[PDB]
Amino acid sequence: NLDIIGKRIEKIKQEHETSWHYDQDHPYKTWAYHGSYETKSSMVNGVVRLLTKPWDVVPMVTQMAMEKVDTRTQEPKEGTKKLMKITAEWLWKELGKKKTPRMCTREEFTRKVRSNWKSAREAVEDSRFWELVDKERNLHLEGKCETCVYNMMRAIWYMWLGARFLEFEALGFLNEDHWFSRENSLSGVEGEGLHKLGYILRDVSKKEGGAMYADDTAGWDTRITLEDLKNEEMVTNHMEGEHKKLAEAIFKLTYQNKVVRVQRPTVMDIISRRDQRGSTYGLNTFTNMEAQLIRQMEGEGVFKSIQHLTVTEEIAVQNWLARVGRERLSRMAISGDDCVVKPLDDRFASALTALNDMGKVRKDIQQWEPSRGWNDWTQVPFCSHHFHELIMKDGRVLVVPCRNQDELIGRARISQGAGWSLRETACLGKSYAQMWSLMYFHRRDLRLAANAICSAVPSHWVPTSRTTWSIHAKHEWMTTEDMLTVWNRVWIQENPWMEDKTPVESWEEIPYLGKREDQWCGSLIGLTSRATWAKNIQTAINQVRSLIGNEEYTDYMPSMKRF
Ligand SMILES: COc1cccc(S(=O)(=O)NC(=O)c2cc(-c3ccc(C#CCO)s3)c(OC)cc2OC)c1
Ligand SMILES: [Zn+2]
Ligand SMILES: [Zn+2]
Repeated sequence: NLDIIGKRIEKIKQEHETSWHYDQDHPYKTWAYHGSYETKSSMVNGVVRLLTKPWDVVPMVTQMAMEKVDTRTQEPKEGTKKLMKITAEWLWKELGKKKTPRMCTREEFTRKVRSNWKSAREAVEDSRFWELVDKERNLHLEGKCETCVYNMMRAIWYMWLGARFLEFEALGFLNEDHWFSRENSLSGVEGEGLHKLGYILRDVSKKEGGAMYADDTAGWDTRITLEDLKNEEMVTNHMEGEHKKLAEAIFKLTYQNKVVRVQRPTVMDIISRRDQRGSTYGLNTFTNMEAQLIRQMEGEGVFKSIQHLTVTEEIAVQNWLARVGRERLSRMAISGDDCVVKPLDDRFASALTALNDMGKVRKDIQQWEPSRGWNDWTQVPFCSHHFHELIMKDGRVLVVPCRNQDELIGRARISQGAGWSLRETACLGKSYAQMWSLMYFHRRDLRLAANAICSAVPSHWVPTSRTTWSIHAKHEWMTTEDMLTVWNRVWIQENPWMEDKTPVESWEEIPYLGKREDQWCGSLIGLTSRATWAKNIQTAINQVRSLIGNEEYTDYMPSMKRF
């Protein structure tokens, strides 16, 4: 307890000696309280809103712009703990077969910050920051920590740049070298991209099995146990030398014994705990892959009880893993806490003992109620999307991503942060428009609104900011290259599920969902407000061009049949 975290608490105490006190009436019960000290934007994107007038009266769009971490998860039973250890050891070996753990560099970290002190850009350029990094790194090498403290604000657990670099240096390889790519992990989807997720679910559906299960865990990061953190730590067994010690330091000193600061009505509390995850992707994917294989084992009756595992059962588990483990991994699509599983049959639905005992209690369902599966891959939820099968005029088949259209419009109408110029606002509007042209072209209102935004924003202005922080986004729309060329590269040329590589010559060859399907997924097609908007779109485009000024514009509307 106090030995590993003491040095971090001491520094905070000395830094705030004047204010430092032990508040006897604090609201902590699961977190260890140490002391407290005294202490001290969802903006609308006007370009997008002006070009999406019918949605000004749609509440689901307009409303978008307008301490549940102090819980304890019971220690799993001895059998669950054996199941997790056997599975985690097996899974790290499968993952390491074709990959080599390595340290990530200052140059790679600098390359990241230079894309995505008052800024990380400022600190990374200053030699003194790297000297502070050196002092922290040398403490880690002898099993000590002084500055790796989380700053809470779901709750986002921030960290100082140097603590982030040390974490990235030791464990960045998991993401940088694609350990959870579908090729390497079989269940993983890291590096795939939203436009491949649909084809992966259709491939999973081709397997013989029961329904497709896609159970959400209620607050996954709070359900990460010490047992999970210890099982994830086993990746150090595949490392050597300096790398091995640095990674063991991140796990033991910053993950298994964290020091967190949080503002309370204004005091700053200094709390600690051995479990939970600060809200990485790779480690959540690993542990979810492990938890879902164990559920598959239970469904298949590999073991009878979680309370304890029989001498023979432990062998049966190891035999199951060597015999069918990889095939069972391939029945899954897992991205952190997001999962889709197509098990051997429907016994999985009621295989809930190990799942609940691991702490991965399902959301919006009673603890012992059997899961309700999906009978069609096109109905399955995955990473806030569902997927449609679209047949092109030429017979080729696209598998496209989709979500309720109000969510898409509501999000594009939001600008995050302060001090944006009209040019930066217009350029973020352009990033959303090009993202829609690439991913959601099949939605009538979005292809129209996207062409309107691209017609209203100066043609050579470069898309800015980001439309999403999703790890599934590859940002192909962040360019001034013609979007028909980008569409052909993404959907035809580089698409492995597309055998015929004939390019598309116009947007008119690119299909939409059926009109009724489009309305079902939130289209305003058929409404009077929408017909007026579509008919008078040049007027809305001109209003924005007039606000931006005397610039060079292109009319993208005639790429559509009606225009
Ligand atoms: C996570 O929680 C959030 C909460 C609020 C806001 C937001 S957000 O606006 O920042 N993002 C999303 O809502 C969102 C976006 C995507 C993608 C879009 C385009 C992609 C591609 C490609 C090809 O290169 S990927 C995605 O894809 C699965 C998943 C997403 O959400 C789960 C996120
Ligand atoms: Zn540290
Ligand atoms: Zn849809």
